[PDB]
Amino acid sequence: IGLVGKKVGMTRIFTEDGVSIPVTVIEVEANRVTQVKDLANDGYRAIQVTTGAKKANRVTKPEAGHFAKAGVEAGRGLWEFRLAEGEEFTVGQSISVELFADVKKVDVTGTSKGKGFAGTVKRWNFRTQDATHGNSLSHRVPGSIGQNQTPGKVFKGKKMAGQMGNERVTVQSLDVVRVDAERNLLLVKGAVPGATGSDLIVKPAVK
Amino acid sequence: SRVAKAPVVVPAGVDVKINGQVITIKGKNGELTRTLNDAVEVKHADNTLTFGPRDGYADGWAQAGTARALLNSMVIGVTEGFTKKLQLVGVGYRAAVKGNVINLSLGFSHPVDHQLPAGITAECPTQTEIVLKGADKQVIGQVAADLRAYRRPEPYKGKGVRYADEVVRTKEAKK
Amino acid sequence: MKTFTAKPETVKRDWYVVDATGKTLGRLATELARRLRGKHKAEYTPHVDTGDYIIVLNADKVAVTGNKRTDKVYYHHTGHIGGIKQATFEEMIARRPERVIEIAVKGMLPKGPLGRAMFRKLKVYAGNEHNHAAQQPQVLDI
Amino acid sequence: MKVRASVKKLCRNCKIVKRDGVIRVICSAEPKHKQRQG
RNA sequence: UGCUGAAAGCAUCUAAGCACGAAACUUGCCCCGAGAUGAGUUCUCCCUGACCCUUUAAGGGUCCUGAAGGAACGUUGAAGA
RNA sequence: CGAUGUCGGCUCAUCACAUCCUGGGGCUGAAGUAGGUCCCAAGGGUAUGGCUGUUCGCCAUUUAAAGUGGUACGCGAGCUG
RNA sequence: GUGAAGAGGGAAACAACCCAGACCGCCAGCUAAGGUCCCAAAGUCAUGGUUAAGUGGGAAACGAUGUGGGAAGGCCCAGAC
Ligand SMILES: [Mg+2]
Ligand SMILES: [Mg+2]
Ligand SMILES: [Mg+2]
Ligand SMILES: [Mg+2]
Ligand SMILES: [Mg+2]
Ligand SMILES: [Mg+2]
Ligand SMILES: [Mg+2]
Ligand SMILES: [Mg+2]
Ligand SMILES: [Mg+2]
Ligand SMILES: [Mg+2]
Ligand SMILES: [Mg+2]
Ligand SMILES: [Mg+2]
Ligand SMILES: [Mg+2]
Ligand SMILES: [Mg+2]
Ligand SMILES: [Mg+2]
Ligand SMILES: [Mg+2]
Ligand SMILES: [Mg+2]
Ligand SMILES: [Mg+2]
Ligand SMILES: [Mg+2]
Ligand SMILES: [Mg+2]
Ligand SMILES: [Mg+2]
Ligand SMILES: [Mg+2]
Ligand SMILES: [Mg+2]
Ligand SMILES: [Mg+2]
Ligand SMILES: [Mg+2]
Ligand SMILES: [Mg+2]
Ligand SMILES: [Mg+2]
Ligand SMILES: [Mg+2]
Ligand SMILES: [Mg+2]
Ligand SMILES: [Mg+2]
Ligand SMILES: [Mg+2]
Ligand SMILES: [Mg+2]
Ligand SMILES: [Mg+2]
Ligand SMILES: [Mg+2]
Ligand SMILES: [Mg+2]
Ligand SMILES: [Mg+2]
Ligand SMILES: [Mg+2]
Ligand SMILES: [Zn+2]
Repeated sequence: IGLVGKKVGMTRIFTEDGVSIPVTVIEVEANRVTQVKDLANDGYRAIQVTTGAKKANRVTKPEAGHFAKAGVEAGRGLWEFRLAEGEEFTVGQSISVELFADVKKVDVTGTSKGKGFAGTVKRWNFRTQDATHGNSLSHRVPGSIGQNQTPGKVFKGKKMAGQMGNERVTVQSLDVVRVDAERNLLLVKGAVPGATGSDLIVKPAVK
Repeated sequence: SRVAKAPVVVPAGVDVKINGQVITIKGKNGELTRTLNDAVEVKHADNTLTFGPRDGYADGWAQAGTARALLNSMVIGVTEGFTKKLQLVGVGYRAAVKGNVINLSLGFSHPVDHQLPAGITAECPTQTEIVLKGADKQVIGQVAADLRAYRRPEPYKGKGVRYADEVVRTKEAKK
Repeated sequence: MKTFTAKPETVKRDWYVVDATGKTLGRLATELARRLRGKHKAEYTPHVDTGDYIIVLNADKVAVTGNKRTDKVYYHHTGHIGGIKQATFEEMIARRPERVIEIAVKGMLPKGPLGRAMFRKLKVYAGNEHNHAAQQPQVLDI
Repeated sequence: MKVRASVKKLCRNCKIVKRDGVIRVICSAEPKHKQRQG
């Protein structure tokens, strides 16, 4: 199972070799467990985690009653992680950051930075026509989106302009560089999704 | 029909139990089992398993012949056991057994270590030869075909896991 | 005199259970479609579903003759450009084993609103245990 | 294997047999002789 | 490609049975996804008052009540036409 | 014909298998390497420039390969002309 | 001959192909072409076969111990393959 961190910022790690590593600093607080789901009660084996601390006058009464019956402090959200067979988590447990005291690669999932109503050249990496040589009102438009009269329909999944990003995307197998048990940090290498202040689900790797 | 007409003479020391359309057979070399076809009547004629078709079908005599030859091979396996031989002609092509793996060595940079199934035992006296004993003729022919399939014998030098019961033909490496 | 036309407020419905551990798929599905349209009922009308609820328990051991368990194929188009997905009988069984009977009767039944209502009255199960024993269903040799 | 559309015995050792619905010529001696009606 | 094997005493990769086999197909990896009208599952929270009427019904009207929450407004955002 | 805009280039492509590579094989007048030919297979991939209006070509130089076709010889209510 | 100048029923759809010539009304019966498991009115009708290919439900030269039927045969109970 994974952790729910908050991407603080990117920086370097130097080694004694002299190499430079692009290191992302995922802070990971003590993830509380709120509700453990098994087969006979619910339908699968999976736990529910939460982090942070919301305002008392902002958590509503369903959420607050859920957390208070769960027996933990009022968090800031909910996430749900499947349980590979061989994990029996108690409902009062608090998953620390030392879960990654043995892994080398993690898979990091987060909301990518939404870039607006990005066109085709920005979104699907099209090309352009010429900027001179006669070209008129067609410097960056899509172009031909079909055939003549057969199909007589733009085929579904045609690549067009729309909203780029602001979607859950996942990078696979980034190497963990450090686990700071004191500052509550997980230092990975690379370029995780999300901006500063995004919430990233960090899982141990599959591939 | 024609092989299905003269039935099998089961000797002493080898029990048989007709479990409906299943037949089981027991003895000194281990037991075998065969689910017979659902168009074939077998019967135990007190020293001899006689054969015929159950009618309502036109696939009678072919299936009854198969049932007779299968029970013959089952009786021969349980009372004597078959004993096949493969060999490894080439340059240093060498085998060994370790209980139930055949640690081959056939010029393959990964080691070919085939795991033999249950009712099969092996012995490699000469280190270019394998002799393996068994009760079920189908599975010992299967394991022998697996070892020959690891290195099919070429037509240029006769190397590879050549059958000791089937010689091959070798084309001349001409020019 | 305009003859009888069964009003859907006053017509009554029964509950049937069909065993399917080796019935032939086409013949079984035809008889399900006949009792589902309601043509075993003498108050029959076209525009009113006078059908009967049918629970087909053990809907994966439906036996098909021929070589159809490896040769009969099923096609459905996704909706995209290249998307013509296609699964054989045993592979459709291994994916979702009630879709076979549901596709068979969804081919035989009428089409449109009343055909989809008559199909809504047909709920099938891949096991020997249903959960509609509170309805008092009766077994039917079909 | 020559995948002819008319298989035809070419010696005495060749045997015409039927796998899978197609016809084949299988030979014991010459692997040029092996054919299949396809 | 085979192993065993008969119709066809032999033979035979096949009609009974079984094993191997590809970037192809189903999966495995990522994403959408209960408007999936077949509208699913689990958890949490909140509402525990009166009458009046005729056609008695899953009916209408009146007095008190207005919860959970949502919506609106404002300061806005690495969210955005 | 009270009109469906007709070659080529750009930009988008999508499909078929009679496959150019990659995958699996059988035969070889296959020692190895490189091959020849045939069978299964369409998941991905499939060149930059010189000259011409070109498709095509010839040429220079790479590449694992520089596929063959349809789609109004795709595509001008998208673009040169 | 039919359409043109002709409706209806069949061939899924389908001027000319098959049955057929609409004066009007009827919640009456018989029937032709074609059909009778379900969509879709009517035989999961009876009798005896043939097919294992989804042939039926697109197709040739040519090839094949697929399978059924007939008739002629040439070796064979002094021993046939
Ligand atoms: Mg933005
Ligand atoms: Mg450009
Ligand atoms: Mg202009
Ligand atoms: Mg401009
Ligand atoms: Mg156009
Ligand atoms: Mg259309
Ligand atoms: Mg095959
Ligand atoms: Mg061919
Ligand atoms: Mg054999
Ligand atoms: Mg034999
Ligand atoms: Mg297999
Ligand atoms: Mg690959
Ligand atoms: Mg694949
Ligand atoms: Mg014109
Ligand atoms: Mg006009
Ligand atoms: Mg092909
Ligand atoms: Mg070759
Ligand atoms: Mg294609
Ligand atoms: Mg495809
Ligand atoms: Mg073209
Ligand atoms: Mg053309
Ligand atoms: Mg064109
Ligand atoms: Mg022309
Ligand atoms: Mg043009
Ligand atoms: Mg246009
Ligand atoms: Mg000009
Ligand atoms: Mg007419
Ligand atoms: Mg008509
Ligand atoms: Mg027609
Ligand atoms: Mg019609
Ligand atoms: Mg008249
Ligand atoms: Mg008639
Ligand atoms: Mg209809
Ligand atoms: Mg009917
Ligand atoms: Mg009948
Ligand atoms: Mg033909
Ligand atoms: Mg003889
Ligand atoms: Zn030959």
